Amino acid sequence: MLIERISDPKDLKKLLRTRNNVLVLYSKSEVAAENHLRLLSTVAQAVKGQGTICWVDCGDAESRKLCKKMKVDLSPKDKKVELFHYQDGAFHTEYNRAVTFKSIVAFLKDPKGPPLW
Repeated sequence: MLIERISDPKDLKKLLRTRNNVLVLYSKSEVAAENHLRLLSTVAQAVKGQGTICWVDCGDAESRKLCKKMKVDLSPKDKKVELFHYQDGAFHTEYNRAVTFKSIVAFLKDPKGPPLW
């Protein structure tokens, strides 16, 4: 399924309030996002009803403010995108496992209950 693009902070705010398992792809540019978007479209289909995936083009001047609000760091030269996971309306973690269909699907289906302490 299509990965929808968000630019307006109010729209991300609404998404995070209404969906409890959200992956946001923050990209340096539309071109930088291409390969990730191709894969994520298939992941989104596989997790329909369980997870929501969207993207923000931080290269877009009108989206820069949103990327800053969300604490995105795309400053490193070898980093094209950042994948952030939001659980129950708040930032949970940067995605840090393999960027593959099976891995991302399993991540979105895995319970992440409270820390052991």
